[PDB]
Amino acid sequence: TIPHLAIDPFSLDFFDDPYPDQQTLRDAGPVVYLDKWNVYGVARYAEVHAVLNDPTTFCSSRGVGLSDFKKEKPWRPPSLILEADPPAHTRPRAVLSKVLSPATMKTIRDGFAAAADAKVDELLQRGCIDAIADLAEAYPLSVFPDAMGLKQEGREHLLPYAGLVANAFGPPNELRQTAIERSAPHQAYVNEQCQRPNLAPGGFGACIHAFTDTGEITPDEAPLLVRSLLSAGLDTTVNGIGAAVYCLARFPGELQRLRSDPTLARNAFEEAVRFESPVQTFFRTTTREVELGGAVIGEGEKVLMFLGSANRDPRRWSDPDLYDITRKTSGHVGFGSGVHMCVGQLVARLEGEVMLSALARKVAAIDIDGPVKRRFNNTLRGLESLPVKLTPA
Ligand code: HEM
Ligand SMILES: CC(C)(C)c1ccc(C(=O)O)cc1
Ligand SMILES: [Cl-]
Repeated sequence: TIPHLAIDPFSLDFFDDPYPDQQTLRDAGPVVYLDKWNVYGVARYAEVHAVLNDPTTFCSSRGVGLSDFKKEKPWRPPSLILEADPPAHTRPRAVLSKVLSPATMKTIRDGFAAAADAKVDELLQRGCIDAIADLAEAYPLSVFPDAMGLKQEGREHLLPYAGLVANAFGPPNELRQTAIERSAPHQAYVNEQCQRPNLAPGGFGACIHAFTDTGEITPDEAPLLVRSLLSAGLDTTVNGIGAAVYCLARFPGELQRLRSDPTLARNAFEEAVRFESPVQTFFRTTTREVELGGAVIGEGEKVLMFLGSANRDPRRWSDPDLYDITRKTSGHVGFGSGVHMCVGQLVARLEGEVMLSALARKVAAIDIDGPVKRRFNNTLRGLESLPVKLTPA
């Protein structure tokens, strides 16, 4: 009844161009079986949204990667938030929510905005820059580690550790094996910065440790909640801002619209998150036998959700393959959906908005003037290099 497919969603050819295979996955049926990894797959918006919003059936505590924590050891201690289910997930969630609160965004918005304007000004003095290393990487590296309260030394470990985490979600292919192989120094740095003495006052990390007396989390839970922000707080933002520049570079009509109205900067970033989906895929594990789209899925089965495919499903989106900065983007699953929907999305959207705002006000043109290089990762979509020439406004 369920179609079986040999498509490997974690192969280099798939990363290089996932969109044809994703239509094949969507049109084959609401639920597919991927013989390559012995998992169920859902690529349409409706089923992906349903799975995300049924955490009791499709749990996260047995792992959101291919590996079933009931069968294998996790490569690192489980995240108290990403790899946890209600009720154990609830209170660590509320703490990270209050740490990354609207009140916290108001305190850091000016500094994030000025750093974005200063970076775009610095890049316009060079002209021909690499939009990944000199922009998508440089700007979040200039605001987020300081906002965490991180020390200067060892920041070179932050992006490698994040790429390691995203790769460890994948199957045991060479990407995952090699990442875990080179992991030990990145782990040691990250875990050490999670301790309370190493987090400067006022920052996100010190605020997490300060939330350990309210009855929501204990002091021994604080280091791993800090680890969550050090795992997730940089890499997806880099790929997201890199996606927006990429989109604005390929669609000059939208850049001209964004210049004419800079208030579109926030939705311009949101549409880039839908269009490129920095987080392509995630797993769930069935806790019971369940019926999903006419398919009966037994207990203990891994279910792979194609978030990026769900954000391009024509059953849900009009002209899904077009970058439209005025699109009604509400409902896209680039940040997830339901109880696990990104708790740090206010930080990502703030960085993305103030960056596109700076580009909208200071840049006249963004032209690709060099070979574009893709970054391959088991979970994330993003570029390794984006050579652009920036024309000042
Ligand atoms: C463009 C930027 C980002 C994207 C596309 C993104 C994507 C996602 C997605 C899809 C999820 C859902 C995972 C799931 O359902 O299993 C998630 C959760 C999460 N994100 Fe983000 N994220 C971004 C930025 C951030 C930032 C800036 C932070 C922290 C400062 C962060 C921290 C987290 C955490 C802790 C979770 C787990 C929440 C939970 O399990 O309840 N993310 N993210
Ligand atoms: C941004 C993604 C979804 C990849 C993420 C979220 C949370 C964690 C964690 O460590 O809790 C790690 C990664
Ligand atoms: Cl680790």
